[PDB]
Parts: sequence; structure tokens; C-alpha cells
Amino acid sequence: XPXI
Amino acid sequence: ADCGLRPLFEKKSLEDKTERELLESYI
Amino acid sequence: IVEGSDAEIGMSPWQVMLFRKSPQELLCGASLISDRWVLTAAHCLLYPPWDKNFTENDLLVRIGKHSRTRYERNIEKISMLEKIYIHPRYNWRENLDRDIALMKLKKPVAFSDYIHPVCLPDRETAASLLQAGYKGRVTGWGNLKEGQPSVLQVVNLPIVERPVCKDSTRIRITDNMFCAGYKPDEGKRGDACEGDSGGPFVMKSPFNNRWYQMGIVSWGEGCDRDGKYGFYTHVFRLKKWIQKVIDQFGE
Ligand SMILES: *[C@@H]1O[C@H](CO)[C@@H](O)[C@H](O)[C@H]1NC(C)=O
Ligand SMILES: [Cl-]
Ligand code: NA
Repeated sequence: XPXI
Repeated sequence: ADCGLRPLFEKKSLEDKTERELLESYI
Repeated sequence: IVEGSDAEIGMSPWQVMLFRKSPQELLCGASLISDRWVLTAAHCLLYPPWDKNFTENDLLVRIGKHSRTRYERNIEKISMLEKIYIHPRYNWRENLDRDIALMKLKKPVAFSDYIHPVCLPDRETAASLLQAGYKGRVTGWGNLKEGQPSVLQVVNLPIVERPVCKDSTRIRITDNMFCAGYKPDEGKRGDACEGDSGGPFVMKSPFNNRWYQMGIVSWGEGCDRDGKYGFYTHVFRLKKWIQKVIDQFGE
């Protein structure tokens, strides 16, 4: 999902 | 005004170890 | 960065490290686009599903760095933030559409051999350079595999055709995104990874030798998986917003  | 020209590379007429790979990709 | 190599000194002088103050930790990458404006991913600053919602005084930036962990005296600059600006149509609920944010430094940074801004593309540069098969460069201090590097990592990756990007994922891709990475038949690997997000995808223009930031590391499914690609915010498509924030400051 998100880069983080 | 001077954006994107690196002091230790473009400004000294030096190239980094992998930028050629980018240039060659345009051909 | 997966399957990259150590950056050379001053190779990416626009690279910025976004640091959480409490607890002390690397949050994300970012990029210097002038003496006082830093570009990053919105999800680095605001991602409510994981309870992320940072305010200006929660964060600092470190500019001019090479080492991930050492304090680099007389080389690095540590700056506070005056104000964060998130794209008003950033879509954190769905697919990270318009994943872009600006951060205003409390005081402009002095440029040096190690600190220097990247260019943002104009229409012609974007149209010319953002094409499948052309390569750009991603940099960061993120994980080496889906484990942290001693120094800044760099890898060059090819831009991938939109239908190939779309067939790779069930996530909804928009025109404010592009993807990059090698295909399974190309024999090479590489990707951004966790810790790299918010950092720049740059291209060196063959027309004027300048480095342009075409993308921001935005999202992906794992790191360096076969048949998966990294996704990047399309900076040029969001440039009118960037220009508006910068132009309206103090007016
Ligand atoms: C983020 O935090 C600010 C400050 O408390 C709050 O006003 C805002 O509602 C939060 N944003 C979101 C989208 O949750
Ligand atoms: Cl916009
Ligand atoms: Na892949």
C-alpha cells in the first residue's frame, strides 16, 4: 500500500 | 535559476557512475 | 532502495531526509526544490488509516546528508518547518491520488557542494521525457529488501507503459501516477522501498543536462516483487498546485  | 546542475558533477564537468545508463535509455 | 548501490558524494544534492522528532526516526525522503521549499509525498505527513497526522513541529529535515545515521558536521543542515501544505485533493482514503505535499523551511538553506535544488519539469520536458522505456533515478535511505543502508542508495529504473502498470495491480491507477521498474523478462531488478517514500524520481534531460524531478515515491505492493512496479506521483500534472502555494506565500 503506501510507501511508508 | 541554477536548478538541477550539481556542484560536484555538472558544474565541474564530471559525470557520476551511472548517469550514462539514463542517457542511453533515450536512444 | 532494493538492488541499488551507494550514492557518490554530492550525487543527489537535493535529497532531503524527513525526520520525526519524537521518537527520533527517519520517516521519509523528500527533495529540495528551492532554497526554502521541500517536496514530499502527502502520505508521509497525513495517513489517517495508520494514525499519521504530523504537524510542523513534529518534524525536521536534514539536507546535504550521505550517511544514514552519522551527524555530518559542516556538511549537513538541519532545518525546522514553518508550514506544511497538502494537496487539497489528496485521496488518502482510496489510492493515494495526488500524493504530494510541500514544506516551507523556517529559514532558507544555504547552497553548497552538498545542497542544491532539483528542477521541476515544464510541459515540454514532461512530454519529452516521461515515456515508457526511458530511465529515471530513485534515491533514499529506506529498506534494502521488503536492513537499512549505511549511506544513501541509488538505483536507475525504466518507466513502464500504463497498461502494464494497470495489469500489475488491483489498485486504481490515475493519470496523476506513473510506474517504474523492470519487467520479469528484463533480467534486472530494483525498486524503492519502505523508508524511501516521499523521495524523488529524477531524470537528467538530454537537452539541457539538468536534473528534473518527474516523480515522488508514492506506493507499491511490497518491494521488488516480480510482476509488480513502484508507483510515483506525476509531479508535472500537479505543478499548478505547487506553483500556487509558492506564489501566494506572503501575499
Ligand atoms: C490532522 O490533524 C489536524 C490537527 O489536529 C486536524 O485538524 C485534522 O482534522 C487532521 N486531519 C485529518 C484528515 O484527520
Ligand atoms: Cl493541480
Ligand atoms: Na518488480
